[PDB]
Amino acid sequence: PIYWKATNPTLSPSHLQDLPGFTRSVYKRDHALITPESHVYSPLPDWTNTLGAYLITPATGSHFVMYLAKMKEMSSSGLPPQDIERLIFVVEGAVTLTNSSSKKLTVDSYAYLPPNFHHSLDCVESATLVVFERRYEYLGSHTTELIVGSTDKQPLLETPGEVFELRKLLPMSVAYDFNIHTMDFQPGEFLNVKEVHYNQHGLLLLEGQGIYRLGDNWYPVQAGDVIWMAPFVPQWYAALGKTRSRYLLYKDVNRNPL
Amino acid sequence: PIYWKATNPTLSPSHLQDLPGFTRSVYKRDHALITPESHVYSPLPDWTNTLGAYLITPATGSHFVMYLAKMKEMSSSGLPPQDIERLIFVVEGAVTLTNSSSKKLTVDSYAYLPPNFHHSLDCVESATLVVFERRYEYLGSHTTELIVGSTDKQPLLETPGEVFELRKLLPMSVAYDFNIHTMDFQPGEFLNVKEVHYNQHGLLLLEGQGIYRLGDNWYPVQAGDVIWMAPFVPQWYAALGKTRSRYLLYKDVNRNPL
Amino acid sequence: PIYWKATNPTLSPSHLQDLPGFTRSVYKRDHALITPESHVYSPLPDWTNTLGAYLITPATGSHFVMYLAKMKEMSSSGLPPQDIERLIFVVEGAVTLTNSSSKKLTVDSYAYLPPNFHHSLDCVESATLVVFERRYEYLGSHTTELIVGSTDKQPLLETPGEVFELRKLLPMSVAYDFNIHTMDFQPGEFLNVKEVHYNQHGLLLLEGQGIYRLGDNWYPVQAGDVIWMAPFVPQWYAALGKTRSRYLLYKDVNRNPL
Amino acid sequence: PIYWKATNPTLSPSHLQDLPGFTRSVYKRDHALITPESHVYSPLPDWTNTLGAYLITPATGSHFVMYLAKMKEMSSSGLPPQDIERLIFVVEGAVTLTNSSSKKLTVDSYAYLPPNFHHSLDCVESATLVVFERRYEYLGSHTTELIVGSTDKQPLLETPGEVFELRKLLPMSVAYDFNIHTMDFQPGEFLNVKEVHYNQHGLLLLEGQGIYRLGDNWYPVQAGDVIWMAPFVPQWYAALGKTRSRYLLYKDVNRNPL
Amino acid sequence: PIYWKATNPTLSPSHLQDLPGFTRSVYKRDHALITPESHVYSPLPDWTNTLGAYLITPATGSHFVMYLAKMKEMSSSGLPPQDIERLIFVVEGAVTLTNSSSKKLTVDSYAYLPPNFHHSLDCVESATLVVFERRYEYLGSHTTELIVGSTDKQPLLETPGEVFELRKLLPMSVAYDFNIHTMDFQPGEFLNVKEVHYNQHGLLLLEGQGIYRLGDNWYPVQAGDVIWMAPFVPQWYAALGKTRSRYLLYKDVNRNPL
Amino acid sequence: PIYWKATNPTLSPSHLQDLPGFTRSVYKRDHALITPESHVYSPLPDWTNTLGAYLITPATGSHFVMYLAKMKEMSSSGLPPQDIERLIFVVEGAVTLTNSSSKKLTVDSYAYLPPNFHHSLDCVESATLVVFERRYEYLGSHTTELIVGSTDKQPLLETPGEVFELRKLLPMSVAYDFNIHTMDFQPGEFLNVKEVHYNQHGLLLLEGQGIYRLGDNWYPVQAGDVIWMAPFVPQWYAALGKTRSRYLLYKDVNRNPL
Amino acid sequence: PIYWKATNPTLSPSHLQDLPGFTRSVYKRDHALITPESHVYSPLPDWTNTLGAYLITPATGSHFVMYLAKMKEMSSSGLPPQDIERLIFVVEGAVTLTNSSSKKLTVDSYAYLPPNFHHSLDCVESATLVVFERRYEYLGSHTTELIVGSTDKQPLLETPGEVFELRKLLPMSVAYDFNIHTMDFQPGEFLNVKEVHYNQHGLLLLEGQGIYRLGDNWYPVQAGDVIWMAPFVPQWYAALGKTRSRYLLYKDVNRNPL
Ligand SMILES: [Mn+2]
Ligand SMILES: [Mn+2]
Ligand SMILES: [Mn+2]
Ligand SMILES: [Mn+2]
Ligand SMILES: [Mn+2]
Ligand SMILES: [Mn+2]
Ligand SMILES: [Mn+2]
Repeated sequence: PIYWKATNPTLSPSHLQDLPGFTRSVYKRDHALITPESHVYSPLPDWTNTLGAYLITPATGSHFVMYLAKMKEMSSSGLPPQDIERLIFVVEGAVTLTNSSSKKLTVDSYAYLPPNFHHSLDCVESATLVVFERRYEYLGSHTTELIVGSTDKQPLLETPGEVFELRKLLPMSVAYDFNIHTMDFQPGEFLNVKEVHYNQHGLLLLEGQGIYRLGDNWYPVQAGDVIWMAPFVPQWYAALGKTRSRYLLYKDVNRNPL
Repeated sequence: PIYWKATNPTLSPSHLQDLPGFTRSVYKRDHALITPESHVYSPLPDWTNTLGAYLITPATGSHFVMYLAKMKEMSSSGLPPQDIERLIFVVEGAVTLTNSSSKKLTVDSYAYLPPNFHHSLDCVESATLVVFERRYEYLGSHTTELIVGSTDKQPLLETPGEVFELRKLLPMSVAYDFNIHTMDFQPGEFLNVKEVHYNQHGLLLLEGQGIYRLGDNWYPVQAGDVIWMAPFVPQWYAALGKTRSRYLLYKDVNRNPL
Repeated sequence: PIYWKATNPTLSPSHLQDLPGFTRSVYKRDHALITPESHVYSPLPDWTNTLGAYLITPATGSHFVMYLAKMKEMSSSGLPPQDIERLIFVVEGAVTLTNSSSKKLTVDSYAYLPPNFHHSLDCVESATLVVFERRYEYLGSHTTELIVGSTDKQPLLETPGEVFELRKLLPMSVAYDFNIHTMDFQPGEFLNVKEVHYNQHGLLLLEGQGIYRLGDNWYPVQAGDVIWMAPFVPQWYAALGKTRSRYLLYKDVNRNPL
Repeated sequence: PIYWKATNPTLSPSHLQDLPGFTRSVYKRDHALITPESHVYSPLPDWTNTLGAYLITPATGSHFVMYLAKMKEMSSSGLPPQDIERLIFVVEGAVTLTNSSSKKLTVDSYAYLPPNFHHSLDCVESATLVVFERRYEYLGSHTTELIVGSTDKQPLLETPGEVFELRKLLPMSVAYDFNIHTMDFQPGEFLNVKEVHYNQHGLLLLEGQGIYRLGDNWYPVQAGDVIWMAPFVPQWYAALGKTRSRYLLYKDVNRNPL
Repeated sequence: PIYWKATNPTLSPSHLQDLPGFTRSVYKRDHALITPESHVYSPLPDWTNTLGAYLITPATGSHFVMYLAKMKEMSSSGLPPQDIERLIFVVEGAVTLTNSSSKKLTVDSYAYLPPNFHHSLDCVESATLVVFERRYEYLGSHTTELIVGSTDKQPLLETPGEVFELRKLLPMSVAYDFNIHTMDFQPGEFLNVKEVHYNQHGLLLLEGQGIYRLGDNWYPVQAGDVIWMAPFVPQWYAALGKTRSRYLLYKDVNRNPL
Repeated sequence: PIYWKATNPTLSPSHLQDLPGFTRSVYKRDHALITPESHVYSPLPDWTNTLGAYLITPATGSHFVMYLAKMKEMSSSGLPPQDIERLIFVVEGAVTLTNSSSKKLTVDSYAYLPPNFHHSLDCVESATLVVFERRYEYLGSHTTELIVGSTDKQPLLETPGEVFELRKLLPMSVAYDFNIHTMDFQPGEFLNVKEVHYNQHGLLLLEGQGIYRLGDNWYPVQAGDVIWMAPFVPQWYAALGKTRSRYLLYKDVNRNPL
Repeated sequence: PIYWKATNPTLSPSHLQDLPGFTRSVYKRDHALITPESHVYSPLPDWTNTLGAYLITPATGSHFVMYLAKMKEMSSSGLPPQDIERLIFVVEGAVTLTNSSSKKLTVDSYAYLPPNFHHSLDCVESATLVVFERRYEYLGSHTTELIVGSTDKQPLLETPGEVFELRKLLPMSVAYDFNIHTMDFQPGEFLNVKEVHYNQHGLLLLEGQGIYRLGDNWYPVQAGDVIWMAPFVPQWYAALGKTRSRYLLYKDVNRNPL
């Protein structure tokens, strides 16, 4: 299945049961490498029969949350707080979306919901969702709207001076205050620019493995690893191995950095 | 006696009189190990014949306060600020609580007082109080209520994939924005998950000894030690020795982290 | 041309194509060294056919933003939000100011813009500007007005206790919350006071090279480099090579550090 | 099977096939943590069909070698240089030792061959051997001699001030310049003395897991891991889990340190 | 030309002429990264019209030297001291080797001279040689002999557990106490085994670029770079970019490590 | 009792019985701080009924050995290997020495023994001696001779630029390659010279407490502590408390540093 | 007064008289910066009324010594051991050299003495000498001769790709296994090559001031400072201020580094 290793990591939590205290996770001043055996699942408030693990919250200094959601048999989502926009990405399984016709989202499907937009995600079997939420930044008479889609149905964008394959999930229109990029590196390929920008990131490695650099820290990574990149931290990546690398990325945009 | 070493640490301050500047205490970006020889006791404003030593305050980035109150003869407590909730746990001594009847609190006894709830703690001989205070986060029309009890009465809670015995002092209801856990470990037992969560902690080791890991730091701990765990700091623990480990722990709950 | 080595640094990005992930940039808690291989250019909103890269933003804990704007053939600028004073400085090219008259702004020609002071920049061929923005701290009734000039036209001010050549593009009258200094160093010359002050800095080395100190970190620098100095961060410089050193410097002034 | 995890580690090399460059191994000035995914097996000189991995050699600053020997079907050992004493301990399999009769060795069986003592190890199927060799420090006329045994047959020794169960495979008389110990720790138990001695070590954890402290470094460990301890390195261990800990240890003795 | 970048590194020393003191070179306790801007060339004693730069000498704790020799018009080699075996490798130009016979050596050509083997390297126009010298370690009554060849004529050896392409320039027989390896990696390929071995290394990256891990340090590397690996330093490499990586590697062999 | 705190230190091993893995001991590149909880006692070879604890040996790079010998009932010294010179100092108890009119030495007594000078130390009750030993560096004809004495019956020497009070147990004459110093410091006094010399030290604090500086490390110290100072390590000491600091110091002298 | 500050540093020990333990001295693994407050002066053996302080000895990993001899009222210089070569530099004062005729060495005068060569220095008043002593390495049948002279009498030398003015005090002739250079930099100039080589230095900053880079370390240096440079340490210098930088330097040459 697609994204299988993102749910079944080559180095899983159980392979460490005889290494007391060991972990690959790190939380530093400007970034964080959050790995599978550190995930903290607990009932998701307001949700019905769902465990979740918060990987990133503004406690870190971000303006967004990023959490994993384990939905099981007959379990439903619950409305997010007032003025909070939400974005979900099916990483495994299938869930149904409803408010104009019930759309069924399987793997690789995603859905954006404008702040205060009444909806419900219901599941009847399994489903592992990767969700992003943020207190929307109203700007002028500008507003967002319901977006539903599939990665593959998104066109390959131009990447001046880069070789990775880029696909954006939400519209690039000024309304949206963040977008979800899908980036792919073939084995050996890497980022030419050593980005240093006020933007901030939260990412999930869906396929492959490689080396990710943050500040003066170099980290080996595998499918399933999660990373938080705080504004202005030097970032870089290289894809390694026989298979390609794909990571889901959150990026804030269309707003004055003041 | 119950919690005797918590009040009489094996390695005491006087023991260090011949080691200028020496301390086991460490205050870092996302945590802190606060030890006895560093406690700063000063009279608690609005209290009677009660010496207090604050160990954690929002100055650290937390949203709660943690302090020890050494109540001597004919001592009494003072009401907390407006909208501030309070919780006291008796480590040593006896103290009566009034408001609906009148409860006598001894070692292992505790009491949660809702925000703006009138009450008074009065000590005849002496009492040692470990208390947490916080600005209550009102969630709709929910409100808390007086809670009284003692650890030895709270049922053992099972936690999946873990081996430590757990007890929760307060109700798990949505109205409470924090709970106090009691965690026990037999010598040799440890946390299977190396937690990284949005939740923040404040902890006190009542009995036992062991190794506490915070981020990339490892600290030997003995009863009486206090720890501050900021959000997302990697945390782990292992119980060592002949006797068991037991620690009181604050944990924020039921509120959207966004 | 003057400042040419800023637009074209000796050690330029392409010279690093065969050093995967290699970078001279550093982002620490109290300072930052942003180099050319890390600039992230994205289309500046409200501007016309122009790429821009933010180098400093409040996310760093500053009260100001500093960015590079690469104006191309037939381009114009956008107005900043409300109460955002703006200063621009031409490091290369030419661009006409407009709105009260119309100045042909070229290399070394800067233009201040009071808050909400409507104005516009337009370029027919090509221009590169280093612009600073920040929410003006309204002091009493005092207010600002348009200012336009050139680096070589400003006076050489005395520098008590120091040897570098000092200039200030903007007035010192308390109406201005920030000032932009010009500093010249002859090979072998260095700052005499290991400054430690509340003021914050953002700087671009316009000409030359030398060693820059920040806290306990020492960085070799060349023209085109950019530095971020947070308050209270120990700073120090020394110019080297056969040619003098010159850097554009932002500095906050005339406002209670309270 | 005895010591099954020592040869089939819970966190094995394969589990790390998707984490490029990752390793739990460390080599520092005064110690080393050598783990499986780092063993370098090469044909052993003078041996027949036997791959070997040197874990420790005098390049480290030690006076002994410690290597692993994978003896496959129909194999035999080779004689060691002149004046080199040898000790072999069987971790997996079986091998016959001939030369005073021939003995069939098995897991837990060990043989010590004095310097220049003709012998031959002949394996028919498989056998894993941990061996130590050293340029014997002759002392006067005393001379060591053939010693063939089995851990279990060895008696437990009194270790004043410690709770671990100790055994020594070789005699304690002056001729021997080193001894091999078998140290057992029950969960929760740990060393009381934070050892700092001139004696150097080489160890292999056969069963269990725990934390090993070396200087200011703390390492989680599991059966299979190997430690190099240089003279005078602060050392400490703690056993953890459900199962007990057992490590093989080399120790130089009976020779004036000056 | 073959190995061009190796002769003219992408990031050449001149490119850094405006960065006083800057360098990619590192010299640590158990390894080193020697780069072009650090090459110290000097008249090589006993040679004629040849500049030499020693990169590694036993002062590092190695048992061999490694240097680049810049032979100019009408130049000739100098004999190595008694018992000093020598191996040369041509990375640029051409030189002749006389005295048994005479071979014309171009790029990729090499010659191993046994200890005390009289010879001579005469170059007409110019050539660049990376040469290795070591005091030969006599074992019993074995002796090495002249070996001359070409990397390409050498056969691809089996690399069990790895995917890279391996070639060995000298015989693997007992007489040789070291061999020089040629290792090729296609982009995205890396070492599966994170080596920790007593063998020490001398390395020159002839083609490609990538990331090298030495202990807990990561280094971006390019053609022309040189690395020193002391015994037991954890090592790892991953090739990145469009073209493959190739590196010359010295390795000590066939001698007992005690 | 004299030097009582040296034998029974304020902070003692048993005070840390609940602090798993904790120690004040440090073993670095240029120095060491060996504290009581790290002392490793084992039967001293040839000695009778005595347990020794080597604190310093050549393995550290020193040219001497320093150890504490604890002699019990009917105990006696043993002879040091050939050509070795021995110095003893009784810190607790009583020992008699013979071989010419025997002698009895009590706390604060001592005796130097020329290389190969036959002698015997006979104790009844018990005594704890701190002893040094080295391979005497013969300076041609020069020879050493037996010595007996007591710190207090030894003259106070000059100490220009230094406020402390000194005493040298051995004669400064050329035939002696080392002496033992006694340095007293009064609360608040400290070494004015921030030493960096070829000499090497072994220092046991007998009285007082304070702060010793070694390189960039600052170590709080208490009577009983022991320090290893390698050549050229920046050293320093300041005394604190109500009492005075007093330590026994080894210093190599009278030999060419070549 | 030529070389005044070298004898009376701008930052003096007495200035640090109220900074307990402070020192600018650094002694690391591969290098060292020794400053004025750390010099340990003690009576030089075999000398007459001369206080000497050893700055660098083979204990550092050097093959030479470098000390300062303070010659007072009627003082003589003791003879070096057998086979030890010796060079002397008069930093200040006056001393007379006699074996073949008398020689009056004054500030800037130097004399090199071959091994086993007989000579004597005699001082009436004061004289500060910086001397280097080394066991001579006999190559073939070459022998060195006695050399005497002054810096400015020495010719300027070609400094390819460099700008500092060079001068050598000894013959580059093969017989000599070391030389002493005089290097001058103007304020602002610096080394282009960030040197990494087998040669080992021992320098004295005679005039000027600037920044010295050793490894990843940056040290502000002043006249009077001393530096030990072990083989292969990355090194670099920059002169600064109004006067010029001038430093004396040791460097081993003409010997195979095997
Ligand atoms: Mn980015
Ligand atoms: Mn927790
Ligand atoms: Mn400033
Ligand atoms: Mn031990
Ligand atoms: Mn290797
Ligand atoms: Mn000293
Ligand atoms: Mn040099």
